[PDB]
Amino acid sequence: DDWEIPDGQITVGQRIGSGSFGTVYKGKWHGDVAVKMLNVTAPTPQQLQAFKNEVGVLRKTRHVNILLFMGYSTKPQLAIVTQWCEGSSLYHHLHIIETKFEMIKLIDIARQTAQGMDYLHAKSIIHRDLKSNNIFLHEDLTVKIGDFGLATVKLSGSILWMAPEVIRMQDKNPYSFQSDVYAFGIVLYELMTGQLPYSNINNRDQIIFMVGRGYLSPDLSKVRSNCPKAMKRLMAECLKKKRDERPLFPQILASIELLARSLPK
Ligand SMILES: COc1[nH]nc2ncc(NC(=O)c3c(F)ccc(NC(=O)c4cccc(C(C)(C)C#N)c4)c3F)cc12
Repeated sequence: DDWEIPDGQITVGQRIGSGSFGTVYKGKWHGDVAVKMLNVTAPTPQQLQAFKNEVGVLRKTRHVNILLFMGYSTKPQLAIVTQWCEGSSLYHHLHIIETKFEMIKLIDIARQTAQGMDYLHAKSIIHRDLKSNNIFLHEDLTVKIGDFGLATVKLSGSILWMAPEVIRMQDKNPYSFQSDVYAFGIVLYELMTGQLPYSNINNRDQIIFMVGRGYLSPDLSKVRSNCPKAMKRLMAECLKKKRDERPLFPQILASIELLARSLPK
């Protein structure tokens, strides 16, 4: 098939924020959309390989909890268009406006997110950057996973969600399904404590270092009083410092659809 969206069809609008490659604008193309572009006119053959990669990946995804890729554009500048999500990122809800979710909606946001990663994984896609910033609550329900980049709030990197092996840079390709599972674990941790990990440490390098040596890990004793003992039990199985001791998502997903089935009281 062809998803090439011809020249002049897209109508760029308000500037939303900086995207992986160029900048993300909220535009129009048969309804509101997001357009991520390249600001410079020069296609670095090392950048185009990336655009031609991102488009290559979104194209494989088609599911309620992954952001909807709707089409790409090569004509002036290179762009990738996704549906426009009305709402905020989970990171925004949790840590900025400090929204207070009830345990049910929480478990659910958790369950959708898991539901989502599962799909990406079944399609043999590693996300490599799952985190509350990249989890979008479209219309306040319906988790939408994507890699929004620097659009959405807040050489560097996002340290908190990296599993140790990653934070080390062991064998040049540290990333795995279990990589994601950890990132998911920290997300669980966020949902269950409304906080980010290691808030009492104000030194990035030390966080990187210790989380790497396995001297530091999330303080699980901060889980909200009413959290189900199985959510907490799962949280840890996901944040295991040993790559191979972590659960993959088909199990994670089920462990959730189980604990979510028994707690309306
Ligand atoms: C403030 O920013 C915003 N508010 N509302 C918005 N609505 C949409 C957008 N939209 C985006 O930020 C956006 C966009 F406009 C175009 C492409 C991608 N790319 C991806 O989502 C992506 C890239 C690589 C891999 C993957 C996944 C994880 C699926 C894989 N594999 C996804 C985007 F995230 C921004 C918005």
